[PDB]
Amino acid sequence: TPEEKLLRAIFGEKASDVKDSSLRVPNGVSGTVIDVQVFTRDGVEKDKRA
Amino acid sequence: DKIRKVLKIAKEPISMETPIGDDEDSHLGDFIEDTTLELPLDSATTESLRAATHDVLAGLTAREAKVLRMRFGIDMNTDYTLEEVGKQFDVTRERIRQIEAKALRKLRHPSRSEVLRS
Amino acid sequence: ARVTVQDAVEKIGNRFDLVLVAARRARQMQVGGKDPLVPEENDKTTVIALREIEEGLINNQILDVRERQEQQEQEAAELQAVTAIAEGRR
Amino acid sequence: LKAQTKTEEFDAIKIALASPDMIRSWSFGEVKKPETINYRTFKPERDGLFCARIFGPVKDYECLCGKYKRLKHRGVICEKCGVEVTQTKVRRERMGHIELASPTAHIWFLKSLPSRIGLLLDMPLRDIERVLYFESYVVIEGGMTNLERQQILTEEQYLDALEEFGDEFDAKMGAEAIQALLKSMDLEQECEQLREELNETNSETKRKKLTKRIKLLEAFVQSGNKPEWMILTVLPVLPPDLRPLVPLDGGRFATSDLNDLYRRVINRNNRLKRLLDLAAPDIIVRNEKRMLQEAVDALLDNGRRGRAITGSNKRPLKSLADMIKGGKRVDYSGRSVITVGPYLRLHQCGLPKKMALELFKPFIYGKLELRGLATTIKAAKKMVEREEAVVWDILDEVIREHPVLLNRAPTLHRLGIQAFEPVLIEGKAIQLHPLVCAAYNADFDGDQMAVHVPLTLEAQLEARALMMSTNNILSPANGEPIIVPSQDVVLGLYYMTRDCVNAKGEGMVLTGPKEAERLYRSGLASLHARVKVRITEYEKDANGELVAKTSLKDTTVGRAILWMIVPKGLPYSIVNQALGKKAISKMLNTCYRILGLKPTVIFADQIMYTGFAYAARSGASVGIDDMVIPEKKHEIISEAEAEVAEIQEQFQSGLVTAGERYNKVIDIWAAANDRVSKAMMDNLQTETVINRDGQEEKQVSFNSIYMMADSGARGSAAQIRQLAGMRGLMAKPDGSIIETPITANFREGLNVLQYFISTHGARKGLADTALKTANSGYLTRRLVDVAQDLVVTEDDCGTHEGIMMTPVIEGGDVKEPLRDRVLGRVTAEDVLKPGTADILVPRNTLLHEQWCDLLEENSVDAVKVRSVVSCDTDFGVCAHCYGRDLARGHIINKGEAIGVIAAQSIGEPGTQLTMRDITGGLPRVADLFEARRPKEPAILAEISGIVSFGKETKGKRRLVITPVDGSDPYEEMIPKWRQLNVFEGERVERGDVISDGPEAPHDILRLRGVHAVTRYIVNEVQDVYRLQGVKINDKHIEVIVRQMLRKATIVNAGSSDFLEGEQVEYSRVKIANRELEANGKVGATYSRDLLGITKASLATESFISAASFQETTRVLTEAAVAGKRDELRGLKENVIVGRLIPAGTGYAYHQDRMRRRAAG
Amino acid sequence: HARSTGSYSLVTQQPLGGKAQFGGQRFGEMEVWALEAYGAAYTLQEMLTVKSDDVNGRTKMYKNIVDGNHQMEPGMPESFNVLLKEIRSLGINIELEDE
Amino acid sequence: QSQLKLLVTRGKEQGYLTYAEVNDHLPEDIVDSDQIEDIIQMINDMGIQVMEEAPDADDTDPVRMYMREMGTVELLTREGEIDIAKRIEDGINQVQCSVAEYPEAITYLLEQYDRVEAE
Ligand SMILES: [Mg+2]
Ligand SMILES: [Zn+2]
Ligand SMILES: [Zn+2]
Repeated sequence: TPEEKLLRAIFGEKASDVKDSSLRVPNGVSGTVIDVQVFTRDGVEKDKRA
Repeated sequence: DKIRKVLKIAKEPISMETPIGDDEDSHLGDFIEDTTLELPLDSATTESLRAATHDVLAGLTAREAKVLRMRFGIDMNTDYTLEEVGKQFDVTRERIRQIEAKALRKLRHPSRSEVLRS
Repeated sequence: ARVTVQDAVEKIGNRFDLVLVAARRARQMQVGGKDPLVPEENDKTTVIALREIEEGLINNQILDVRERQEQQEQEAAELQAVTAIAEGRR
Repeated sequence: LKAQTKTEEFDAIKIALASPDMIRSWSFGEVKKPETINYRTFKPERDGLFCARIFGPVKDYECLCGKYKRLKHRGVICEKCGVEVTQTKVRRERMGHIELASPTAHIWFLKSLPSRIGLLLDMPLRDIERVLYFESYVVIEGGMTNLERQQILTEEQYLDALEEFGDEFDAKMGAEAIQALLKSMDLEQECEQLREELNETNSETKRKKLTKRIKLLEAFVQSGNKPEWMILTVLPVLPPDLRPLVPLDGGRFATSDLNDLYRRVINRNNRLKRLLDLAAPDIIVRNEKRMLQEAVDALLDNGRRGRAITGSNKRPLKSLADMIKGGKRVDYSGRSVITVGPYLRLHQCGLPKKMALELFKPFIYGKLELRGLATTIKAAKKMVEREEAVVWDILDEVIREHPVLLNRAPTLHRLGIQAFEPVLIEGKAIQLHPLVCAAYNADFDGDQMAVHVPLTLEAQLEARALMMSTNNILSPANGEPIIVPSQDVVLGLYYMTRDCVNAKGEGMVLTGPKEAERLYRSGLASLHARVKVRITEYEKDANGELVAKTSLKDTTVGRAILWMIVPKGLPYSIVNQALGKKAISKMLNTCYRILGLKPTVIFADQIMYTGFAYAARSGASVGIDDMVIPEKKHEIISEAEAEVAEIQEQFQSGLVTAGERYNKVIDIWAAANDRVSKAMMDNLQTETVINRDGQEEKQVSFNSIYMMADSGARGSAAQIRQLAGMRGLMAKPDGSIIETPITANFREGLNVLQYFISTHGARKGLADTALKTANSGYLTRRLVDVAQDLVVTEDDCGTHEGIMMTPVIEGGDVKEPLRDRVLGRVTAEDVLKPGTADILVPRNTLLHEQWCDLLEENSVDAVKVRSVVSCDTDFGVCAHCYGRDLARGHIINKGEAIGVIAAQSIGEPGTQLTMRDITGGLPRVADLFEARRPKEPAILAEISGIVSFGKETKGKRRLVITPVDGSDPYEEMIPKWRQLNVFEGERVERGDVISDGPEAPHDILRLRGVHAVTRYIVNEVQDVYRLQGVKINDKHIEVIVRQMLRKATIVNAGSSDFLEGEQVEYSRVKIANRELEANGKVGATYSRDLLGITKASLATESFISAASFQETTRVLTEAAVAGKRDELRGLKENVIVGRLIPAGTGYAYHQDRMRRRAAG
Repeated sequence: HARSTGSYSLVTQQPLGGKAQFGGQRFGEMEVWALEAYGAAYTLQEMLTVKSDDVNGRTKMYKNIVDGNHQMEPGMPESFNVLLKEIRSLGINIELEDE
Repeated sequence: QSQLKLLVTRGKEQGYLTYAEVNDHLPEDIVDSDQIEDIIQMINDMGIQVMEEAPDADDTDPVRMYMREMGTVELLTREGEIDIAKRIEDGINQVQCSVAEYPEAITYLLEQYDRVEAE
């Protein structure tokens, strides 16, 4: 929207063609991470942490 | 990968009227959320955004409010470029870009649009 | 009147009509010309109207009449523009 | 000069058949391809079920191709693809159509109980109408020779008759044949000739079908619909959004079954269109036509005939009808586990901090941006998302006087949802006032309640002036208080009485409040002695005000300090002199009736505080030595087993009837059970010895358990009797009783055998509870469905007649009086006085003026009182004729909602009703309301005459009684089975008993009278509540019986057509407007008719209201046939449309709009 | 659980979540009995329209809340508009005429 | 007679609407999903008179009804087939000859050929 285009124009665009969908701990609960795990697809660039 | 994309075309597929949790009574198509709609919160922020900008361009001069408004195309539908604005204001290109930047210089203290950013 | 609200129904029967008129007045306060009659004392517009009804002022006929005077004030005092428009299309 | 062509306010909705052109009016294009979405681009095809040009664009304002994007062209269609670029919700509202080749029969108007297309045409449904349109047996369409007009022919008969004549009686077969049939049919001329023929010399051997069809044809012709529309040639299409195919998670789309249906019908229709252009083999084309019929019928409504499958699912496809034939989630809501909150008032509830924070989100935003703090709306969001201290204070401002209404799961009555003022609590559980903890029937086993936030201004005032707990002091069912103190507090005030002799007692006198100082400073006890003090009483009379009365009464410490809580008025002291039991509620009641709301409310909070505090001070517990067993237990048990031993020995040596010795030995153990029970209670009751002055005396045990029992607080005789006494006769799965009762008790050990015996009782107890709990609501639904449309209107009408109220007396042979059934009742007219004057005409019997009905002695036990049963009102209920019984003390406010509150109050205590010449229980209540004839109905004398036998068994027959006198005879039919009660020659009155058995409500209403039948129903339905011990006012029973007698039957000659059974609504309003219109001879006399709840609820004006509960496929269809319209006064139908309810806060709106709809 | 405003189903614009918030509480027949008993016409009105499945209503009234105006400005629920289209989808025609 | 008397005399009123009873006391091929709704519609609701509307109305399948008309075999042999095919060719020939009689069909073909060669 024009107003939003102007707004980012006043504070810097960086209008990346990407969105956001990161896994976040649900509001309310809170605790300690005890174990991470990653099941990669058979034919995909494995991660550093993976 | 061609086979991978091939398997993404198989099946009817599933119908919404499929029972799932077997509640009283569940339906697959009842869990499908709408996404084309915007949050009432989002719509409210958008309206307040219009008011915010409409009130920010008030603390400007005509030969600066109109410049920013017409350049980035707001409250006038079709947006114009440096030439189409430079012709209607005699001085062409660089001059109008100078003012266009000066208005942005003006917006470095107010917090309204700042918090509206996020 | 933050606990009945019973004293108001005595001044105007039918708790439903009470709700209507009280909501009417509370509407006048929340948006538009405020101006309560009974002192606020940090009470919502919901109850303020009820306090008034209990007090004896602000009823149904009262609001209607004051609305009539309101119309006679907005209309009669600014008729110069309306008449000037009346000569618009002959 | 109005005539606006926009979407403004509507006063009514109309339902009728749809012409093909009517379908075209909705058509924003024509579906022509079975294609839905693209296999690769995932883009809407050209003319498929999901077109963009026809329906609506995918994205909001950008077209299909992409020539136009932004709001520049919102009114102009695209050049490359005619796609109107507006909204995406357009895709949700746009219709569209399919135009079939050969005509198709509508499955509803075809096969839906009565064949609408058949009965309108006078032709068999699944017999002839099937074989003639399924391409099998050709039918005729009017012939002037040899052949009639609607006969059925075979192919052989067809060619034969065609050869005989032909070219002058042409008559096709199939769909278009039935079309030409309905089209050729002349509704007008037939409506005349049918009236002519079906009236000429015919008794009751024909009149049935005659009146039926003629009324049906007259209805259809006057409806406006042309029978052509019955079978459609143009089938409309449902909007795509109402049947979308949305991509789920990682591919795997999700579509509606209607897409499959429409796709099939489109395919079959297209093949048919193609076959009607290529080679046309009769078998091939006719088969494809039948297949088109299959597809269309399957799309409209599966039902019904095999069910079209496909879609891989072994389950059928959800057709259109199945999506509208047979729970409203809401925003600004939440729920949590409830917890007791003693420190609260009666108008307050504990609302969790984080919970209330999320609930009043938009309010917090607005108030934040209003004050300052947050520069903008998003700033407020970020400010509350980051809970920043100050926000909490702002929250403390927004919830101030903003009521929040709480609700429990099982909502039986109005007090299921009550409003409170939100009080922020550091916690995650919702706290509740322990006083209104009974109205919800809520316990803290782990029960959880929901909260709702009244958003609208008038919604907040509705919650404060109606649903607020402080306004719900009294129960809507019975005038008695509902927020009455329960277990804990009552045990407290019971301990604050209980006069114990001596023990730090003595009569040291003082003056009220000072006694408190005495109590805290020890020295004196608390339950002594008695002791005397100066009580300053207050009373009023005649001119009201207050009159002091200082005196010296002998109370106790507890009564003295407790007296401080008692309000200004009241008789004082004497209300405290008693104890804590049931008068604990009585005191609250009287306080309300002589003081008012506020004084009663604050009094309730004070007595709650007092009860809890002093109960805590008491510290009553339950040790193992609290439940003392009788010493005579083993004695009585041995004696009982001795007696039964002798009886068994007698049975061994014949003598006594061994066939029923089981019963008498049960009487032995039953007697023994009462012996142990009486011994235990007489022991545990008094006991004690104390030592007053010179010692030796007796009071009543301070044995904790007894204190709980003698003060409500969940502790009954039976339970205690099982604790220390013995568990009596135990039930056996057969239904019989075991002849070896549980001798032991819970204080003692329990043998494996008798426990394995008691497990049956527990099992059937829980099971039966699970049944009657759902069965209660099952009855409530019927009650509401039948009663939720009548509301007290037209202020207060005239009329004086009404059931003569009298104390329900079983005292004829058992002695049991109840004379409180008259209070808050409006008097008929000056009901006399053993002398003169007294009672006025319309004077409502006050709570103090019913106590005046005791100053007229026990002589006056009969008063005529206006009731809802009578009342010469039209479509409502006279305010006077009703009463006043509410949480409010005054009469019902004009425009309440009597129906629902009545139904609720009746079906609320259903949870505590035990299902079974005495049925008894909830089933008995159901049968009484349904007005079902008994299994052995008695008989009555219709007209007073002389009883004589009418030919001893000469039929047929079976005896015959003929009471003839004055003029004309009657021949009743007695079926030999069951005897008699009146010999020959004897005379009878109008409605005398001649069978001495169960009475039929139909006969009573039809012959005895309406007052009698209503008196019967109320006094018979109450008798099943007497046994269960559930108090419920007769008003509500009379309320449901009111519209239970809604319709009647006219028998004479008037503007109304005789045989038609119509409601006394239209009847009375039309007979009142005929005596003084043209002539009283243009109208007949009616006759009240008794019909059950279901039968009554079945009939209703609105078709939408009916489409709610009863079978939608039927009601919607028949209401479609005759151009019907709802307009639009009912509650239910005005609820699903989502508008103001014609009652309560509404009513005024409806009245204004109702009178407004008089101009045209 | 608590919900001010969240997501809605595609089929019927009724509150539902589990992805970020919690699907709103269900009213029902048992409750509309009570509200009718009280006479809470406006409470039931909102609870049946804007507060639940009124597309434009919820937004209009939400804005009126943040502006501190309350009121309502209700409208025909889609849980009845859909009923109109579904019935109209058949050979049967229903129209809501003015006066 | 049979259906009417049995249905009426039995259902008085069968108390709990005993459906699994008279549906076996009916003729024809059973286990259908068609006759079902015609019994759950009469018993209750419009009682008494509905039981009189039932008999007066009482006084099926696509494929099964398709095999029916297909039942008319009229099968052929090599002689039959060749015969029919011969009639086809005969009819076609007479039509084409009738077209040959039409001179404007020839001249039009000529004109359109010159159009073909004119590209
Ligand atoms: Mg529980
Ligand atoms: Zn386009
Ligand atoms: Zn009356």
